[PDB]
Amino acid sequence: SVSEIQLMHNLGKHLNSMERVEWLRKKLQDVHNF
Amino acid sequence: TKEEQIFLLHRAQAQCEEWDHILCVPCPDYIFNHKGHAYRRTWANYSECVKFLREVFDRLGMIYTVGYSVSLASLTVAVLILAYFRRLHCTRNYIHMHLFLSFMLRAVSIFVKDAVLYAGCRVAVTFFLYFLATNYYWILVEGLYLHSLIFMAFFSEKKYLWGFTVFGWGLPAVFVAVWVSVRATLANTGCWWIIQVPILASIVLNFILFINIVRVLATKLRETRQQYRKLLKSTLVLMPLFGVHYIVFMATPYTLWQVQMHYEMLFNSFQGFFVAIIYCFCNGEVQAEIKKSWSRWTLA
Amino acid sequence: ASIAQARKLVEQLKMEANIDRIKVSKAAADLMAYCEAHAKEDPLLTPVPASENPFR
Amino acid sequence: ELDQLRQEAEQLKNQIRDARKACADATLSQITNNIDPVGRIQMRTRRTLRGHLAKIYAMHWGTDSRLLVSASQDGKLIIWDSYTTNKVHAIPLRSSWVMTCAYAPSGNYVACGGLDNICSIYNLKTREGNVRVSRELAGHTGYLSCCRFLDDNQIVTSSGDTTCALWDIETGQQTTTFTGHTGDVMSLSLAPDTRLFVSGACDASAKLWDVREGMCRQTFTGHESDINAICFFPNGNAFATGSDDATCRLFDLRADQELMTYSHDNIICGITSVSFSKSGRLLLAGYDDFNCNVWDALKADRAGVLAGHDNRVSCLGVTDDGMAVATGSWDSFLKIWN
Amino acid sequence: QRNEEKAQREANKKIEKQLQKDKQVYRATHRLLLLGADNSGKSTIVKQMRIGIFETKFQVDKVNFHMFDVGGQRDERRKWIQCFNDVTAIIFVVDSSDYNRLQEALNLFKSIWNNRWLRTISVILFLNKQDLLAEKVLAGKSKIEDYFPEFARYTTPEDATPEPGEDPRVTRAKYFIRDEFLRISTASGDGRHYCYPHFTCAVDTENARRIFNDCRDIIQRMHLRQYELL
Amino acid sequence: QVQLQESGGGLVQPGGSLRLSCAASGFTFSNYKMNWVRQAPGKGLEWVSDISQSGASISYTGSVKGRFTISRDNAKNTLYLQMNSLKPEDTAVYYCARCPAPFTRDCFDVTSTTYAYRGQGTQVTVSS
Repeated sequence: SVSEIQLMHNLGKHLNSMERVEWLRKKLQDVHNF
Repeated sequence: TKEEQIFLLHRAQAQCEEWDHILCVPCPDYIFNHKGHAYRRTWANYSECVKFLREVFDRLGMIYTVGYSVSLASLTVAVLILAYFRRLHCTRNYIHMHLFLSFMLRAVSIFVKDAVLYAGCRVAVTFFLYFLATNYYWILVEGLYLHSLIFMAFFSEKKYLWGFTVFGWGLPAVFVAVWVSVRATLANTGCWWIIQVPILASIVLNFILFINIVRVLATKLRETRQQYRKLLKSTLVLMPLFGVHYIVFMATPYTLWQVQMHYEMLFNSFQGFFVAIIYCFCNGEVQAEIKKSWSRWTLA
Repeated sequence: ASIAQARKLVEQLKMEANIDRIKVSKAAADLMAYCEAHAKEDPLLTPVPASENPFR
Repeated sequence: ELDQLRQEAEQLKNQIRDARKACADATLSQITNNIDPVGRIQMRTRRTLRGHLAKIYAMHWGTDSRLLVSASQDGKLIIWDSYTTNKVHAIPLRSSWVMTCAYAPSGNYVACGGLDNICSIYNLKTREGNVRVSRELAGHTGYLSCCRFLDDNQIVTSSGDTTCALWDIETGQQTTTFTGHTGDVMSLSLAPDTRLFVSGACDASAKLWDVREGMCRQTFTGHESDINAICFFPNGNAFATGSDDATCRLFDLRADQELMTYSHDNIICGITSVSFSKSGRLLLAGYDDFNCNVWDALKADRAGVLAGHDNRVSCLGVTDDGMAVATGSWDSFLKIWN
Repeated sequence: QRNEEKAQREANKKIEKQLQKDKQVYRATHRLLLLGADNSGKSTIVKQMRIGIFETKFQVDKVNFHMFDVGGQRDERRKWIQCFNDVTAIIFVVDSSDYNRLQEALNLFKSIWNNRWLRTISVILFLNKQDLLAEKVLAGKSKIEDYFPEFARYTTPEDATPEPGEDPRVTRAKYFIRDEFLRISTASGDGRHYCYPHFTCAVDTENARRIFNDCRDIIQRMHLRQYELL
Repeated sequence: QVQLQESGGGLVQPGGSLRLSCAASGFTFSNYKMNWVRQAPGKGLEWVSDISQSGASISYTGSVKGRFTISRDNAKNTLYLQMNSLKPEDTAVYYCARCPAPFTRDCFDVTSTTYAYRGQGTQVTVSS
């Protein structure tokens, strides 16, 4: 349950799901339009 | 990457080639909440898939960076003070310098993660994991020293120093090298319990010695009002040393995740800032040493 | 016990009563002579070079 | 009759004290006013010795000015070499407790004692594997505070029974006793000629004893508290005395007066040891305040300060060549200074 | 020649070898100064440890002690007491029954406590001859208020645990004498040294470990005094 | 030369009074702690009272507590004692004593047989 190590691992996992925020917003707007 | 996520949807599109722009139904693995289903302008319900739809990670960056900055600075002007004439006691200064050293390696290895993610990807993370294990054992060793100075029949000091000095460097190195096997087994393209189970064991063992070291002060303060005041002032200066921050969150494997990040990063970072002051700056032992060593140096 | 030592106590004070004393000014001048006699050859009053010194 | 002796004693003392004025026609300060002072002195450590577990109480230089021995309360009597910082012998004792130690001018024998009341003499040049006790000087009722060698055979000892004694090691019996002191005698210094010695006791007074006769030639006094240390001016016509009243006092034997008191208003702790330099200008006195003040013996001004030791400086010594000074202390470190 | 300088360096190896093993035994042993009056019963307690200085050694739970009875010197003890400052703990034995010499014992304890050189060393007090005080109070000829007027209007402290078949009259007296000892111990209050009073008699087949347990407390407390844990 | 020469004291009826003095000379009075010590017929030396350099921590043996009163005048360099009630047990010679060390809070050996810094003593006696 070690805080530093666990947090590092979780950030590693999420690293992908960071820069796609903008793209994500655009796709969400597109789905709303649909 | 965004590029990879687009590629994974494009691969799913080429497989489909009806296509609705996301799927050709369990919420698709190639995107989403994956224990959810999407349901069937043509009507569709993806509410379950979007269950999860981050800012705190960037916010946390400055929280521990400043803390480990002041922590590293404070201990560097604290380890140097232990190199002054005498004040090189077995009891304190031959474990405090080693404890202080284990903060330097762990604190500097924090900044490596921010930089590298210098050394190779696998080595940078392996140095982090090992240097963190020693810091959580050197705090245990500190706890395993005062508790050995008391519950043992006196103590034959320096008969068992080598035994516990290796414990703060050796056993974690023994154990972390087992995780290197996992690194070989693991893909390592993405570059990411065995590492943690010992550390959780270290937290409980150090805490059980903290209730056996303040309980003894209960006996030795009443029998010597001011007694009640004196116990807590004495316990607060022993509060950081035995690493009793860690006991609350050691059980919880959840990562709730907000406070586990906010709380523990604040203290694990600033720990050096309020361990150097209470054991190398504020104490009269070195304050009386520094005031007269200063006069002796300026005497000539 | 008083009479044992008091008889010899007066016999103790006689010896220092019969000592030859001159002006204490001479004693001050006597200590002047000896202090300057070996001052030039005492390596504590003045530093001694490390060539001939045995503690370098 | 007891009152008769007390009254009769007073006029004998009165006429002695009245004569001392006649001698005191001036003070040393006026005659030494003209001379320039020594000024700033910068004594540095050279050769911090190690090896002793408990507090160093006593030490002594040899005649060669090279080997020195010191006793500590752990029960080791180890002889160093100053230049090479090396332990030539480490002599176990029977009594952890030892208040004194002296190195023979020949260097064949070495003295020590404390609570056993025995100035035990040891052979350094034993052919055997280990050194052996030559002869135990038993007979003192009280603790031995200082013993010093006259010759290979004759040794003078002060005990805690207010009595000095000369011993003969071959015979093994006390030849001459020195009775007169009221309080426990703490220290000795032999004269250069080794015909006289002075000895201070816990009565704020020093007594000049004749070695052959065994009677007090002259009684010195004027100290306010228990005297601790005593050393001849190298001439042997004068001596200084450290006491618990935190002053040193120079006394002339010939003049029978107290010329100068070495006191600074700030210092409020007793003097444990005293020694002179070879010139007899730098009176360096060891204090209870964990430092050693180098006094100017002529001008009565602190030329310098030797702030070395952590705990109280117990014993002092100056080399016979007059190169260096050594300072045993309660921190178990003999530091050699120069 | 410089060849001989190597010879002394080889001799130092044997010297250092002996000193380092001698350090091990020195640090292992506990020095204790046994102090007390002529009639205190210093010699009686030395008979209890069946396991002109008189040194005694006793093994308790395989830790070596050395307890120094000094009974050779003169009454003047201002310059030979200085030598016992490195000592672990002064075993100060006192006769409770001798009321006239009890004040003189109290004054001796005050001088030991407030001494510069013995300021750092704790004094394990043995209130000896507790049994002999027991029969003395029943006689009721000698009265403490004659020598100590404050005893008249003194009640027992709450922290009192009398032995079975003890009169309350004697219990107040018993804990008054220790209180008078402990009055001095608190006056300076700098936490540097600590009196450990105990109530003992001749028939007590103990005190081998009572000193062990008290000396254990000072060795534990001296560690904690370093960390600032108190 | 250190010397303590007493004055007053002598014969008086039980319940009387006596102002003892301890004119000290050959040392600075002001820095030393003083004490009173009495020697009863066929008994060891005994402690009477005390003074803590300024008159602050004064104490008594308990047997004489609430009867005698010590003072010192540092200007005149003198020590004082007051007598108000006198019992038969109180007939004894009274030596004025000085503490050995100058700036201390301990006094050793002041009731010793051959203590150096004790006066000649005054025989204070109570009888018909």
